[PDB]
Amino acid sequence: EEDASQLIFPKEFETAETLLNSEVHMLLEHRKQQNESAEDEQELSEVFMKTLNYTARFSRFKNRETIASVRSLLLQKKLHKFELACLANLCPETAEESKALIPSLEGRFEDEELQQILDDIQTKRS
Amino acid sequence: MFYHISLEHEILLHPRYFGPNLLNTVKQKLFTEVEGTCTGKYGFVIAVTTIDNIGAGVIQPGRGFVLYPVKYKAIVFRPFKGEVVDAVVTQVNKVGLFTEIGPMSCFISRHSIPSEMEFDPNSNPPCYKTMDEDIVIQQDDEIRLKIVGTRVDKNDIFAIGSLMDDYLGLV
Amino acid sequence: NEIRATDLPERFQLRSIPVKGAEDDELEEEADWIYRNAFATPTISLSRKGPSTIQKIKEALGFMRNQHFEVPFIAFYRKEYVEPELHINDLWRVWQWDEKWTQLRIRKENLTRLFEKMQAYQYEQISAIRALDTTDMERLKDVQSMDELKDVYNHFLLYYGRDIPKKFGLTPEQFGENLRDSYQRHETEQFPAEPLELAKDTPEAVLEGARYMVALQIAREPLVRQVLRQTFQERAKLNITPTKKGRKDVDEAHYAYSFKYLKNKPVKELRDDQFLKICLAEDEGLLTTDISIDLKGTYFEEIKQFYYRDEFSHQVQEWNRQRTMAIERALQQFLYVQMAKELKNKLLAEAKEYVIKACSRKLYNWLRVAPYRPDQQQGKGIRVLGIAFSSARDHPVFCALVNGEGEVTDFLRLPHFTEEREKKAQDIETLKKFLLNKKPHVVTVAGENRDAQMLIEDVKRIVHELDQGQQLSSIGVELVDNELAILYMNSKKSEAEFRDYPPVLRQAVSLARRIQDPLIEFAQVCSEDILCLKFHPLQEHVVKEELLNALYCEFINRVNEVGVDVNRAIAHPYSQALIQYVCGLGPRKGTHLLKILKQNNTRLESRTQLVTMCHMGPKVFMNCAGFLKIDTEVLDGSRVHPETYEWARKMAVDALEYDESAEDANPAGALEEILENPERLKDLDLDAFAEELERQGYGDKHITLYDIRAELSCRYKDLRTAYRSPNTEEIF
RNA sequence: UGUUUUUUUCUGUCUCGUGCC
Repeated sequence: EEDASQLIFPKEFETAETLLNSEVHMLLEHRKQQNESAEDEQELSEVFMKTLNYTARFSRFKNRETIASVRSLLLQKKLHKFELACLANLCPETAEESKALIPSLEGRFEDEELQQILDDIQTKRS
Repeated sequence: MFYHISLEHEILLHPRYFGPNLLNTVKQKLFTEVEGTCTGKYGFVIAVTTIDNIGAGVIQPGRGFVLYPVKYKAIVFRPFKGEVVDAVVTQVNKVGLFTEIGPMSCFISRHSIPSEMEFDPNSNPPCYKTMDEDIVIQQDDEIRLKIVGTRVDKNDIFAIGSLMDDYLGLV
Repeated sequence: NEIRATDLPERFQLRSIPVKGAEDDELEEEADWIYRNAFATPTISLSRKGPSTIQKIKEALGFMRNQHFEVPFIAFYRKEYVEPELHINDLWRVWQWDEKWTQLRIRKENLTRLFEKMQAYQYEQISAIRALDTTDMERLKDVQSMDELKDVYNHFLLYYGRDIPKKFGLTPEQFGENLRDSYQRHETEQFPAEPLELAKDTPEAVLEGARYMVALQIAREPLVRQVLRQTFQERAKLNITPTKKGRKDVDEAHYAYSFKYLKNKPVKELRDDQFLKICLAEDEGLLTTDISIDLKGTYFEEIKQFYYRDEFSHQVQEWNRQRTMAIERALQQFLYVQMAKELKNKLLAEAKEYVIKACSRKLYNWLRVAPYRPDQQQGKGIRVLGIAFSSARDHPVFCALVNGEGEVTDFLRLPHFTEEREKKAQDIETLKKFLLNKKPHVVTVAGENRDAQMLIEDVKRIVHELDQGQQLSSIGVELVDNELAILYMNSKKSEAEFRDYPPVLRQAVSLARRIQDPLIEFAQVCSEDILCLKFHPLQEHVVKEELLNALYCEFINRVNEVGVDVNRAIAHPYSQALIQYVCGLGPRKGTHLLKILKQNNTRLESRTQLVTMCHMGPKVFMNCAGFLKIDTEVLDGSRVHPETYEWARKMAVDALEYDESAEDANPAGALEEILENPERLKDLDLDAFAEELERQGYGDKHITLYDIRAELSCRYKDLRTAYRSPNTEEIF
């Protein structure tokens, strides 16, 4: 029954806080920077390294202010939290591609209304 | 898909750890307990960012071990069905494709792949192309997919991908 | 059915997998590809010369495509068409070159078709920085350039767009030409405009918009890849230096840890010396590796001047600055990383080649069949007394006395040993009783330490002093290293021969077999069995597929040179299953022939047994004519095939000066007298034989005349080495 | 130029009578 396409999740996960690829990338980078110092400390595991090299290959923007701006310009809408992560991470070119990938956008909003958002997201990319 | 939620956990601390570094020892024990593990309820945990507070240690009767129900603010990665993410292809085999969604590796079979994407066993690098050889997909490429299923192999998550929907390839 | 009852032999079909045969026009292309890709970095096949080697490779490929020729079949049967014994790796190298040429041709054709389709699509779209379908022809023609061609094709796909519905700086071609020639023929955009004006005509408001496009164009350009390709791969002084953690972790075990400050190692040390490449790969795996040419700082400076404007007055200065920025962006994108990746790939290929060469050398050294028969040739063969003791410390030591016909006659144990702290007579008495029990022909003792060597020496002394070798004479116990017998004892053949026996008996049987017929043991093992023996530590780093292929080719060549006994693989299990490494007789074909022989009860009547009984096809018989041998026609058990039987008979008659009347079996003087010993060699002239072959036969017999004479004079010649007695260092 | 050993918590039934603090 758990299918994110139809916007259903368990009660515990419904009150969660969405994270973007750049956000988690910078959080892990800062954690690595803190952990590398302060000698006599248990070094990072393979999980941390794999997550780092996985999120580093999808960092659409390095500046934290870019993350703040893209989340601020998106939260003003009426979309759910789940729609804040996938759409801001994939960064589709045209509204048709976004509507095809995410079935929730089908009929939820107009075509130009989503195309302008996608163009803004593309321009915000570094 | 990564999230930032508030979790709770309790750890017993042996009385040998009492002293001026009690809180530091509790934090160190917490760090090396709830990083990298996985559960069927919240999913796979990446790491811990910060700790909210330290509970009141209730010393057990007849035992020097004392438990601290600490509540930590850590991140978690619990992908669901139907989500679309961008991963990287690790290996190409005739049985199927191999990818790596962060702390996960999914897998797509040839049946999911359309018939246009044939095999290239003659070439040294295992790769799939079309008749015109215009589009090329190989390893170390940011190829998208759709999570159509989930599985937890005793705190080892392993989902399954799919390549039926349009606009799934090079961006 | 396709493997056993196929028109072409199994080896020929397996060799030309990607390229199913060679056409008349494709033979020249395959030969040219093989010659070009024969020895680029190291010197290989420089023996055969350049043009002579290319012609020989082309002739071998043509023979393989037409007559279903194989590696040994074309190396021996086609000694004239190929290098006449130039090197052992003649047929296999020719087959590999032909396969590579066919694959390159197929890739070029596919690239040309894709380029034509893209050009047609662009013409249809834009015909109703442009998109021209002119690079498709260049990509199709670029057959030799595999990596460069692929890079150029990928760059074209990324530049034109790759979409399938159903003025900024110098041009890319001009910049590539200026970089390749080393002189900047074309400068940057010599216009009064600057990056301020160019960043307003995209919607970014930043001056780096054109830099990304310039970098993408430069990286996705075949000319740039060609210019950079071989610049650092040809020479790269890789400086080996351990890091902070590598110095202690390696402990001078790898290439990146042996020399603390031993740097400037050029391409020769890594390519030619596969050990250095293996060490660098091992060190670069977990801890760290020191692989840096350190020659760019001066290779990247010269390119900076090219493609940039010379004047500096705003327009000229702006153009020069923009060109420099674009060049820097392109270098950062696919300039340093591409060169580093190419160098790493070249180093890995060199290490793999070195590992394969070491494995092939080890296989050639250890695969030559050099048994120790009676007199170093009563009864056929000698009775090998395989003595494989466990400890020689009051424990039962296996001692089997196997015969010389690939079978174990008997065995026994010797629990008594010098057990007892002070017992110098029990071991001697046990050895004397064991020697008197049977009548062996030779002693094959093993060894593990000083105690084992002392026990073997004591046993040999007891045998020689009391004449325990044969009960009527002293027999010298030949030392045998416990290397092949131990592995063969616990093999499938050892288990099948004896199931309810201790491992000592199996080890003794394996040691006896290894000193009586190494070829039989090598052919009767899975090749799994061959991979058990390590050829060198550097082979592990390289791909094991190349080593396995080299070992299989060496085994096939050895089997073809030594021949195969048809009667030996009919009833004797020890000498059975030896039709898997034959020239043209693959494993499936050999298994089918063995099954047919077992069912129908057909023996090795002659060389035409598989052609007359309907067991083997005409192509299989022709390709495997020089490898199948029988016990009894006269020229059946030799390299003389049916085609050369008449020529061999005529040559024997001429040498013996006997009458000529249908000489196949009836006249025995020219056959039997010639086989017994050399009767007359001056009678048979090389020029006359060659003229006779050319006039009647459709082939020159200048090179095959010696082989035919040797086959007529000596049948079933063995290509294995002689018996190698253990040395001091070798024994240790 | 040599020196012979390694296995371990078992476990018992239901009923009646007598004596003692």
